[PDB]
Amino acid sequence: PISPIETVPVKLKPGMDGPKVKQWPLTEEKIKALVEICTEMEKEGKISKIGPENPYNTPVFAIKKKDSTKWRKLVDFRELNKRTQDFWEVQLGIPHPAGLKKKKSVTVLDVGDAYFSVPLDEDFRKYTAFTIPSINNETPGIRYQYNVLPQGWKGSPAIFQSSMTKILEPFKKQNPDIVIYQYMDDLYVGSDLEIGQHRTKIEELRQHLLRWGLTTPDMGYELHPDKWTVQPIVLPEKDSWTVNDIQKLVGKLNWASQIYPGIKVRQLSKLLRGTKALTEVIPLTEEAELELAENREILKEPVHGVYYDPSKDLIAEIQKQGQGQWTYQIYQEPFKNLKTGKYARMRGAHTNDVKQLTEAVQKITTESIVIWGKTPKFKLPIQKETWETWWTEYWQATWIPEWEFVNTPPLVKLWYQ
Amino acid sequence: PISPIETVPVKLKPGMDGPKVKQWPLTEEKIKALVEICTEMEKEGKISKIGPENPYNTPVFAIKKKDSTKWRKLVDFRELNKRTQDFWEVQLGIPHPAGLKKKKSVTVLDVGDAYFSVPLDEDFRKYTAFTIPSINNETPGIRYQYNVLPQGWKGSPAIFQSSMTKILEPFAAQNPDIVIYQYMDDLYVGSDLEIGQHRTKIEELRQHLLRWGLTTPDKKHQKEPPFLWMGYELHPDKWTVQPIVLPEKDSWTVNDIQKLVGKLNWASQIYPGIKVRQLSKLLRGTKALTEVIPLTEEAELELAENREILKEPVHGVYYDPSKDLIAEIQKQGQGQWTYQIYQEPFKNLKTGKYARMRGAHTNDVKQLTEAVQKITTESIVIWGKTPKFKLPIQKETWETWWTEYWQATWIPEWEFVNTPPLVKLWYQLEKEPIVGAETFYVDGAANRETKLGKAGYVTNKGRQKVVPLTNTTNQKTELQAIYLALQDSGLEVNIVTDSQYALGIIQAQPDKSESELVNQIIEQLIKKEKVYLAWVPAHKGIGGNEQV
Ligand SMILES: N#C/C=C/c1cccc(Oc2ccc(Cl)cc2OCCn2ccc(=O)[nH]c2=O)c1
Repeated sequence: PISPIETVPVKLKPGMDGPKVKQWPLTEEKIKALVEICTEMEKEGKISKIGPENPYNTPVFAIKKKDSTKWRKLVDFRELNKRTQDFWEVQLGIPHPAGLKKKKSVTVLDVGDAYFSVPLDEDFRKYTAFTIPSINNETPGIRYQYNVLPQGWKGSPAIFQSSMTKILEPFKKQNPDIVIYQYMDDLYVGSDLEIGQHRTKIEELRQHLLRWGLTTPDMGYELHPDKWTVQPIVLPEKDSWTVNDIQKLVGKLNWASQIYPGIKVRQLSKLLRGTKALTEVIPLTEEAELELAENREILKEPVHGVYYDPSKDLIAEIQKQGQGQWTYQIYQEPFKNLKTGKYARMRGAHTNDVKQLTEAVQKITTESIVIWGKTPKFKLPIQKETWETWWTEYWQATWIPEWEFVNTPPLVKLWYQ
Repeated sequence: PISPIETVPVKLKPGMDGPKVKQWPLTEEKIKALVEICTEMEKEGKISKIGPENPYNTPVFAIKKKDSTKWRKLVDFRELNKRTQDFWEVQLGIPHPAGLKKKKSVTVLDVGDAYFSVPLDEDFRKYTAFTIPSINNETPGIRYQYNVLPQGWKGSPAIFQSSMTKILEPFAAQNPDIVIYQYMDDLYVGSDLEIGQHRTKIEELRQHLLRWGLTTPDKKHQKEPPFLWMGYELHPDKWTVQPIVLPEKDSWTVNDIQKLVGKLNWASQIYPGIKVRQLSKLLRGTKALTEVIPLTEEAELELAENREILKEPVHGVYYDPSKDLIAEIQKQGQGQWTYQIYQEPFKNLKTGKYARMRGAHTNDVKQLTEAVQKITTESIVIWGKTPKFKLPIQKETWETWWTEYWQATWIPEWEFVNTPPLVKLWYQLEKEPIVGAETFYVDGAANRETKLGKAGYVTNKGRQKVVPLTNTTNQKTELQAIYLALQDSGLEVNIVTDSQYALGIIQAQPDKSESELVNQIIEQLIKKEKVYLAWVPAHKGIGGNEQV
C-alpha cells in the first residue's frame, strides 16, 4: 500500500545480536503451501528475498489455522521476542486490564491482518529473516525478510497500538461496559451480556472494525472466565474403607500438607495399628471421622499467601489422567498454585494423545492470557522430538508459548483427580 | 573485468577494523615465486596493486604441492575472518542418495577458479590488502588487495553459492526439463531427456556459465559413473557406501575405536544388522587421548558379526515418488534395534539402527516408539514424508501400553507383521489390591558410610525376615527388599513399600536394565501370577517396620 507516516524505529537491547535459529524439516506438502503463500506475499510487497549477508533466521511452519481447509503461515518469533520485546513491554508496552477475567463472556477476534498495512523499520527488517526449507538438502532454502510488521512479533501490536486505540475509540464510547484487550494478533472482548446480546455486540464490533478497513476472518471461540479459580483437592468418599484405601488417603493427605500445612493425619494413620492385609475392612473411629471431616473443610477453602508476582515467570504443569482427561496447574513458585484445572474434549477414538495435549496447551495459554496478560512456560509430558514433529498439526493459534519436557513424574496423577 | 556479476555488500563486525597485522618476513627464495603469481593474478583482474594511503595488512605465505611444476600462494585470513560480519550458513547437510530420484542421465560439472571468478564488494576490498616484502635497502614492499573472493575468507562460500544461484536462474528458467543440484563448487545436473539432447543441454549450460566467467570441464565429459561422492558410490541404477575397511590389530587404541565405530556407523546406512553397542561401550570411558584399550569378548564377537555382514556388498535403490514408503523394524535383543526403509521387497532405499544408551531402565515398547520417532524424523528430512510402518507388535499390546502410559505418544499408520521376537509386555502389575493374598510390608536401609545395610519384610501372616547386605546403598537395599518379598511369597503377592524410588522403577514396568538386581526382580514378577505394589509415606507409623 503506502507509508502513511515514517517507520517506528526498532532497537534491540545493547549487546544483543539478532536471532539465529535452525529451520525444522517440513513435509513436502507444507513446503509447497509455504512457497505459494510466500510467493503471493512477495507479489504484495509484504516480504522480500535476501542475500547471504543476512546471517539471521527465524523458523516458519504451516498450519491449517482453525477449521479452514487452506494453509496459514506461522512464524515462530519467540527468540526475536525475547531479544526485542522485553525492552518493548516497557517503551511501547500495552497495559493489561484486570477486569477482563471478571466478565461473564469473552470472545476472541483475529485482528492480525491489520499489521500488513504498516511498514517496518528498514534497519530492523534483517532480523525478521526466515527460511523455507528444501527436501533432502537439495538446494539451500528460500530466504525472505519482512518489509511490513510481521504477525507473531510482539512489537507489531505495540507499534500499531495507537491506530488500534483510535479505531476502537468510537466503539468504546457507545459500549462503556465492554472490556477490550489486545494480545498480539488477537482482540479479547468481554461482556456481561446474554449470549445473544454478546454475539450481537461482537458482530457490531466486527462491522465497526470492518468499515474502518480492518478485516477479521470470523461452537465458536468464546470463554467464560467467571468460573476460573483454583480447583479444590478432593478426598475419596466411600461407604466402607479398607487398609489399602486408608493408606491411599493418608498418603494423599500427607501430600496435601505441603499445600495446606494445617492438616493432621495422626488419627487416620493409627486406624491400622498392626500389620494387616490390604483388603481388610477397617471401620473408622469417631476421632477418625472427626479428623477426616476437619481435613475436608480445610481442603475446600483456598490457600493463604498466594499472589501473582509480575517479575517471576508463569509455569504450567500438565499431567495425563487417562481416558481423554488431563489435569493442569499454573504456578509461579512450587506448591503455591495461581490456577488449576482439567481438560477433556471428545470421544470416538478419532482423537489421540498429541491432539489432546496440544488443545490443552492452547486452552491453558488462552486462560493465562485472559488472566495475567502473558503466557506460561509449559512442562510437557511428551517426548521432545515427538512434540516437535507433531505439534503443528493441531495448532490453531497465532502465538507460540515457551516449553520444555519432563521425564520424571511420580504417582501424583491420581492426587490431582 | 568480472563486473557483470553483482557484488554482495559486506561489513566488518560492529566496533571493529580491518586487520593491521604487519609482515616483514621472510625469505628471498619464495618472494619472486610469489611475484610470478601475483603478476598473472593482476593481469586477470583478480588483484590490484594499491597506493600508500590507509592500508591494512594480512600475512602471506608461499608453498609447493607434489609434482612441483606449479607453485602455490597461501594467505592466512584468520584475523580478517575474525573481524568480518557473520554470513548465512552454507548447507550443513548433504543430500542423501536414498532420497534422490532416478534420472535417465546425470552429469557432473565442476567449476574451477570458483571464488576468483566472483567479484568482491568494492568498499570492503581494502581489508584484503596483503604485502609482498623485500630485502629492504630502501625497497618498500609490493602491495596488493583482492578484487574478487579471497580463498579462505569467511564470506567466500556463501557469496559464491549466492552468485552461482543467481547465474543459474536465467538458465533453469528456460529449462524446467532438467534439474541442477548445487554443491560447493560442483554442479550436478540430471534429466530424463534423451542422451543426445541431454548432452546438448549440458553444453549449453557450459557456454552460459562460460559467458559469466565460470569455467567447466572441457576434456571428455570429465567424471563418469561412479561418481565417488562424499563417501558414496553413485551408480546409475543404484547407490552404495565406499568400500569399508575394518582394520585388525593386537593393540586397539581409543582413537582407533573411534574410527572403527565411525566406519561401522557409516556402514549401517546400507549394510543391515550392524551392531555398534559393545565397541562403543568400550569407549564409554572417555579418558585421555592415547589410552590403549583392551577388548571384551562380546566386543570381539560383535566386531566379528559386523565383519561377516560386511563380507558381501549391499546396494540401495533410489526413490520413486509414485510408490509407497515402507519402514520395517526388528529388535536385535540387546537394546539394539534395526530398520530397513523400502518401496520394494528386495531393494532397500536405506537401512539404519537405533539404540537407547541413556538411562538405566526401559522397556521394549517404549524403545520401539522411540525408534519409530527417529525413523519418522529421518523420513521427513530425506523424502519429505512419513513412511507406513510394519511393526513386530500387536494392537492390544500397544493400545494397553499407550493408554497406561503417562507420557503422550504418537503412532502413524502401522500394521502387524509377525516376526519373532515379538514385542510384548512380559508382566502387568495389579491396579487393585488382591484378596486372599499374603501382604508383605517390606523395607531396607543402609549406612551411607559403612555401606553394610539390610533388607527385609514383615507379613500379615506373622512371617518375618531380615537379610544383611554388603557394599550397597538405600536404593539397592530397598529394591533388595521387594526382591526378597518376591522370593518368599506365593503366586499372588501384595507388597507395601515406603520408597518412591523402588515404586518408580517397578511401576515403569521395565523388561531389562543395567542392574542384575532389577533384572532378577523382573524375572520374579514374570513368574508371578498377580503382584500388587503399593506405597505409603515413611516415618508416619502406618505399619511399615523399619530399623537403623
Ligand atoms: N561427484 C558427484 C555426483 C554427485 C551427485 C549427488 C547428488 C545427485 C546427483 O545427480 C542427480 C542430479 C539431479 C537429479 Cl534430479 C538426480 C540425480 O540423481 C543421482 C542418482 N544417479 C546418479 C548417477 C546416474 O547415472 N543416475 C542417477 O539416477 C549427483
